[PDB]
Amino acid sequence: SLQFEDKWDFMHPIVLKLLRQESVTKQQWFDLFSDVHAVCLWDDKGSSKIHQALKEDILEFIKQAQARVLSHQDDTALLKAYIVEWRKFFTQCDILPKPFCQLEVTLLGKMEDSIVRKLMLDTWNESIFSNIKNRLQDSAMKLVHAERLGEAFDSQLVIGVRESYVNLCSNPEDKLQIYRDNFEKAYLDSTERFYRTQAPSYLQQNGVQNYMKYADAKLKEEEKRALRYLETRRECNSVEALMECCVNALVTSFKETILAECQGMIKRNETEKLHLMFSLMDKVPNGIEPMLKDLEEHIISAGLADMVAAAETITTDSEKYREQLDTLFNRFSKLVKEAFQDDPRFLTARDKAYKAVVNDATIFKAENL
Repeated sequence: SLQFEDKWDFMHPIVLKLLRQESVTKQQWFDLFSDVHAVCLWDDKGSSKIHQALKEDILEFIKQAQARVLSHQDDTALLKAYIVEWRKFFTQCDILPKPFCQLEVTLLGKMEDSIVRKLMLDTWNESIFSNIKNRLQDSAMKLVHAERLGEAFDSQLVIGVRESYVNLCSNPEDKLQIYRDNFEKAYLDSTERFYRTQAPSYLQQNGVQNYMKYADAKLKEEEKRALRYLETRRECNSVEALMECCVNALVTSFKETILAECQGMIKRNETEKLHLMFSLMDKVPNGIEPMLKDLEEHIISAGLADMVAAAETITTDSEKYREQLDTLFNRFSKLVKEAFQDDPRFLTARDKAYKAVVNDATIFKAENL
């Protein structure tokens, strides 16, 4: 007695437990593999009957899951109920198709290549996700906005929506299409809208120095948030696109306001502030160039000032001048080391400026009387 009618009543309860994430013994699990194989082998209608009854079991569970989720009128409660269901269901999408491996090999067309897994995700999408996706996305974005303003929440509420967009896409050629066009797009737009409002206001209330600390902190905050909420598994450029958006809203949008303080900072030997400027400005295309120009100009001006003060006594004590210049080079070489970490670009600018100091001092002509 190895026909579908003889075995299904023993198989059905295990399928139910696997869909509901209920306790299954190792005996029940391996016997299900054995029963699928026995029915597909011995019953001429075995493969057909197992596929249809399993399809009915999948469809019935999703109809029950739909009732629980769709019973919540409140968007917040709808999101909470969707995530509770999704977390369990999505996990089971990697489990339920496993005993049905023997069934799949008997079907035409045959984890991502699984007929059963595809059926699970397609039915979930058709009955649950597709009808409420825009509401789930809007609620996810509102939670990220609330988190930015200081309100903590269960991260799974946002993660679950992202996972749904990534996994419930119909395009074979572009599995990340609905994720990019909808979730990633809404995340990037809301991020851009948040900082376009916050950043100029913070800058005006707190000044450039405090703004730099704010931008650096926000960039670190957003990077951590994006690594948690956005798609990272599929090795896509999602976090890099989010960072590009943040760098543009926080640094690039106020690049000239920031750069205008470089000269004053070099003059006052504000190494920690200059180091913060270099870290922020190096994220922007050619953001370092005006800092290099400010450094070069300040070295040359300092050199010129020394020669102007030394020229009158040069024939009697030129050794004092060469010592003052040696002191000048030691002072600026230190600045390049502390503020700019001896970066090859800042070293190039430092050498060019030192060469210019020596050339200008050589050609310098004292005022004739």
